[PDB]
Amino acid sequence: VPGEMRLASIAFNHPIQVDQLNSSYFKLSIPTNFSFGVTQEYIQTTIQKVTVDCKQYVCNGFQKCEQLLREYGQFCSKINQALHGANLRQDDSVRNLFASVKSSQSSPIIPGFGGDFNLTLLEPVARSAIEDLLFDKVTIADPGYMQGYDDCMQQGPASARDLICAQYVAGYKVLPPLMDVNMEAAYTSSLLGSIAGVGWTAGLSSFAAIPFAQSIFYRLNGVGITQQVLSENQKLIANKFNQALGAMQTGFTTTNEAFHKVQDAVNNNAQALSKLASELSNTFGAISASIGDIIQRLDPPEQDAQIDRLINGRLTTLNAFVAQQLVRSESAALSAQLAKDKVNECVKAQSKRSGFCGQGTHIVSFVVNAPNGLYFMHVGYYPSNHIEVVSAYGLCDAANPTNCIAPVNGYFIKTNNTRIVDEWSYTGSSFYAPEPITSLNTKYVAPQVTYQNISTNLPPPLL
Amino acid sequence: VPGEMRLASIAFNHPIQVDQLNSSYFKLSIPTNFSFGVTQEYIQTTIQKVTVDCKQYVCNGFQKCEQLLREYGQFCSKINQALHGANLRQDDSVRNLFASVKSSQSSPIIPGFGGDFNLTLLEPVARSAIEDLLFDKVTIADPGYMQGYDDCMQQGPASARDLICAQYVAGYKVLPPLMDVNMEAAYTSSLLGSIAGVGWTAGLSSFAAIPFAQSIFYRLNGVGITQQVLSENQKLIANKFNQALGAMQTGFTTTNEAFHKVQDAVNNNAQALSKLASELSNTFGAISASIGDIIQRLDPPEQDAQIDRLINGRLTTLNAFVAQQLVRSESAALSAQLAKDKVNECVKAQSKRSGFCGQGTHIVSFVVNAPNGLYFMHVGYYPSNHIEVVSAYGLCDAANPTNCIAPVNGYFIKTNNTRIVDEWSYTGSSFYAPEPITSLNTKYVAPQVTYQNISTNLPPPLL
Amino acid sequence: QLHCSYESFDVESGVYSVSSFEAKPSGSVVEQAEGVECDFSPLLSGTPP
Ligand SMILES: *[C@@H]1O[C@H](CO)[C@@H](O[C@@H]2O[C@H](CO)[C@@H](O)[C@H](O)[C@H]2NC(C)=O)[C@H](O)[C@H]1NC(C)=O
Ligand SMILES: *[C@@H]1O[C@H](CO)[C@@H](O[C@@H]2O[C@H](CO)[C@@H](O)[C@H](O)[C@H]2NC(C)=O)[C@H](O)[C@H]1NC(C)=O
Ligand SMILES: *[C@@H]1O[C@H](CO)[C@@H](O[C@@H]2O[C@H](CO)[C@@H](O)[C@H](O)[C@H]2NC(C)=O)[C@H](O)[C@H]1NC(C)=O
Ligand SMILES: *[C@@H]1O[C@H](CO)[C@@H](O[C@@H]2O[C@H](CO)[C@@H](O)[C@H](O)[C@H]2NC(C)=O)[C@H](O)[C@H]1NC(C)=O
Ligand SMILES: *[C@@H]1O[C@H](CO)[C@@H](O[C@@H]2O[C@H](CO)[C@@H](O)[C@H](O)[C@H]2NC(C)=O)[C@H](O)[C@H]1NC(C)=O
Ligand SMILES: *[C@@H]1O[C@H](CO)[C@@H](O[C@@H]2O[C@H](CO)[C@@H](O)[C@H](O)[C@H]2NC(C)=O)[C@H](O)[C@H]1NC(C)=O
Ligand SMILES: *[C@@H]1O[C@H](CO)[C@@H](O)[C@H](O)[C@H]1NC(C)=O
Ligand SMILES: *[C@@H]1O[C@H](CO)[C@@H](O)[C@H](O)[C@H]1NC(C)=O
Repeated sequence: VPGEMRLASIAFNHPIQVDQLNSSYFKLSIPTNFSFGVTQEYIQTTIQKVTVDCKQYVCNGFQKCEQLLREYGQFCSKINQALHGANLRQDDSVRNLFASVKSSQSSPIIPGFGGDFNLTLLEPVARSAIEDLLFDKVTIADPGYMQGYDDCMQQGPASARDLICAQYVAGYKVLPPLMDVNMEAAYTSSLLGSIAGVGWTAGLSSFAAIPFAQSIFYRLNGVGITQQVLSENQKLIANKFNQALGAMQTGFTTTNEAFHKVQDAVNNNAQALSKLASELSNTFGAISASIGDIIQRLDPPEQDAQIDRLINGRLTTLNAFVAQQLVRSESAALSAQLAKDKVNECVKAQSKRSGFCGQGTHIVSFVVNAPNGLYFMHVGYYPSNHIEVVSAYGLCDAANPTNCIAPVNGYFIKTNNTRIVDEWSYTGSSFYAPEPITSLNTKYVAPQVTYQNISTNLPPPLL
Repeated sequence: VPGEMRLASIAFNHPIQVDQLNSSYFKLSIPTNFSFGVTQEYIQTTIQKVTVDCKQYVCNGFQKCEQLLREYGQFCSKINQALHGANLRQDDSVRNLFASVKSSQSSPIIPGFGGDFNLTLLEPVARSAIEDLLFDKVTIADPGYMQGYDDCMQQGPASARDLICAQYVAGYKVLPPLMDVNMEAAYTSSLLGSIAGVGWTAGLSSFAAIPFAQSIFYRLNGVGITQQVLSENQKLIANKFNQALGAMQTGFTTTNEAFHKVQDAVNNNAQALSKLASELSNTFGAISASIGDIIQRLDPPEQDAQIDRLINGRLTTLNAFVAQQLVRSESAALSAQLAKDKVNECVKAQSKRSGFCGQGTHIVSFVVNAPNGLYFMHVGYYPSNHIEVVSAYGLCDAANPTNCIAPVNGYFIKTNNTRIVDEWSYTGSSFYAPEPITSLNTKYVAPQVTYQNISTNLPPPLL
Repeated sequence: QLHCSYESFDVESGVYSVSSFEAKPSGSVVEQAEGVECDFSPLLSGTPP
């Protein structure tokens, strides 16, 4: 059996310390290893849409209630109108979002897409294997519509416990979602086909139509990885990428917080409905929560007083319920706005912002359908095995001080490589790997006091 | 008699398909036609400011209720303080917004501004005709302050129907806006004066002070349209632009959703006031809604049983009202932050982000005053008549593998034009406009296996 | 009913909820203890008094 619990300090991970510099040169920390990795997000975009019959929830059509209820008929109009407006807003948010989701053009989707990349996201020509993993992990009750009601009716299982068939007692109405799931799948298949061309300008209206792998290498030069490294490691890179991708099949656990958020969204909807159901049994001190009971046990002068008490508490619950829905609907709208922005930034293009997307610079990200929302995945780049090297602010001709250069997307380093006779070398900002200094890796700059005075050999300028 | 409604499938537009190709070259989609167009948005920035009198709303000078009310005097104190704080927040948001609206410097504005561009937005020196069209289309009640009180009084038409005269019955007070519409007009003209322009670096210090048309051409070259095309089509551009602008006269319709939102901002304010007014007549089981009436009809020992019922329900309505106002006030503040952000991005500069602004890349946008907020218009660039062409990743000298170039903000395509003897031609990325390849449109790059091997005539490098 | 809910002779176009069918009720079903029997059987035997 288990022993005693252990009190423990919370660990503090210290940053790697990088001693500063007090001259014309400085230590530079650069990774020598890296790995792909993935992060995930869930953004809700909707609230389930419901309406409530304002006569049926309060009473079961017993006539005495129908008479008394006329005094309160205007409250019901306010209830129905408010819910109706909330539902309209949910539909507008969907239409607005999809207008930005669609692309004017896309690649056709084929099997074997992406070359050496595994791409389990490809459609089973359908939704996707990953989306189905998510939906199977979801615990949500079976839908209605068709066959709907005849799954509630006596010709069906005695074991049904769905709030969905309780809908036909309580006066609840669960509205159908605005969009057929197949059209939703079409919208995200279009996003898959919107990858490439990712670079070459903003891409506003041209479509490069190039292989997925090629768009990746372009992105890798976009983060300061030199081309020489990329050409040598192409298969290695694809393999590391696929290992990160393969982990997605194990990502659906309760320890995955994005996954957990999906689960909560599902039970936010379920919880609201169950609350209204429980209130049907809630006597307010009325002789019974049932109208028929109080009718059968009371002389009518007494009976109506008890009915009124019952009605008043029932209406109060409905009013509180409406307010609850208005709050949730608004938060969903705001969340949907966030999703829209990420699709037009984090998904459609590589971004330099940081913050957003995965916490590892940024490379391609993907999005899939999820209940009540969109589920995002971001591929990220994670540095490792950092080393410190000597580096210089720039170089100049000692004999001609006006000739000064500085590295582009990388740093000048003292060479530590046996293939380079030159005392200095160039490496990319994202990855350690020396290279000879050439005009392609540098630009001319105004002279500065911290630039090295080179008395020997520089090829850019040769003189 | 009209026909029966018709069931129909929801259409799904399919993106233009572009087949992926293997090897060193690829298919490219480019528009051959375009049009200007506009989109609009309404961002509410404020809640109308009101205060109430927990001494005039509950009862009206009857001494018996005043004494009863004293036991509850602290509730009114909480009500008054809460409303007061809400109003302070509204004034904070106004000042904060204006702080970004103002510019350190601007151009003077005269009629005929913008040259061939029509610019209907110019003031009738004034507000603007466009702002006035909006105000005329809005169904809002006749304005407060002057003459005010004398439109409640018999010195006016019997046909007045303003809730504003009911302001002096209900104890409502409507606070004046802080901004003063004349100062508001000055601020929007100042934003127009910042046009021409943002281009030319940061634009955060200097003021370019150039003609409007020039700033437009600059933006057009900022989206990959070649300079040569711009010089040839200058009148055409202005014509298409003014067609899009002319459509704004039809923009004030109920199908314009931005317009619809403006109307609902007005509607929401009116509804809140009407709610409190209707409650003045709401008995709470009290014999009458009038306090003086129940006093007149009842012996004082019983009289205040009725008064008590009435007081408590009136207080309850006020409490609910305050809570609603606090919520709305907060949503307005957040909305105002968004407005401020767009002023400092969508308006003050061209943006590369997509997302924000209308969906047609981005080109200059404008903002005008609208009730309780700002109304934005976004000019945009919509592509048309896309064609498919052959393109190459880059070019190199077959005699020397290190001579490799790639297009800047454009593509190398196989020539299809009789003017160019060269087998390849440069094009703008926003429009199909092939041209000879020259050093101005290209850059040297590291070699790659997909670059074409040109064994003959390449001018950049000549050798 | 829709017109009355908006107090107007011109409701804006849309899809709107209306009250549900209350269904239909059938003839009753009742179960209660039975077999009372009033013990009258002594009259059927022997000689009456
Ligand atoms: C450094 O790069 C190597 C690739 O050569 C990474 O891969 C590890 O290699 C060792 C060698 O046996 C394996 O045991 C590990 O399982 C590999 N890691 C994997 C597959 O994730 C290595 O991870 C990199 N270093 C760090 C710290 O990440
Ligand atoms: C890419 O990943 C897919 C994931 O579907 C792999 O296919 C699975 O491979 C395992 C290996 O034992 C099988 O057990 C599964 O049945 C396979 N699933 C399907 C749907 O076929 C695939 O092998 C991977 N390929 C590469 C090249 O990495
Ligand atoms: C070598 O030293 C520095 C670069 O390492 C060059 O810059 C000058 O440094 C002196 C300090 O002795 C400063 O006073 C000057 O202002 C620097 N020059 C400029 C333009 O700012 C120096 O020119 C180099 N060459 C020599 C000493 O011949
Ligand atoms: C580019 O397309 C536009 C519209 O698609 C063409 O504009 C014409 O505009 C007039 C004025 O409204 C219409 O009556 C014509 O029907 C339009 N023509 C067509 C073919 O739609 C414009 O001429 C085209 N420009 C080109 C092809 O260079
Ligand atoms: C462009 O500006 C001109 C003014 O320079 C506008 O022309 C006026 O429009 C108003 C509105 O209908 C008319 O009452 C005036 O009579 C017009 N002026 C003249 C001289 O006829 C015009 O509406 C603006 N827009 C376009 C698209 O041309
Ligand atoms: C001519 O084009 C080919 C491909 O179209 C260039 O690429 C070579 O391709 C082979 C096959 O993979 C590689 O083994 C070579 O290493 C590639 N060349 C280089 C420099 O990497 C080829 O370079 C072109 N010839 C030129 C430019 O002279
Ligand atoms: C930087 O150089 C040395 C480092 O040991 C230090 O003593 C010195 O005060 C620093 N500043 C300057 C201006 O040299
Ligand atoms: C097409 O691309 C594949 C990618 O694996 C490559 O192996 C092949 O050489 C290319 N060309 C042809 C003609 O298949």
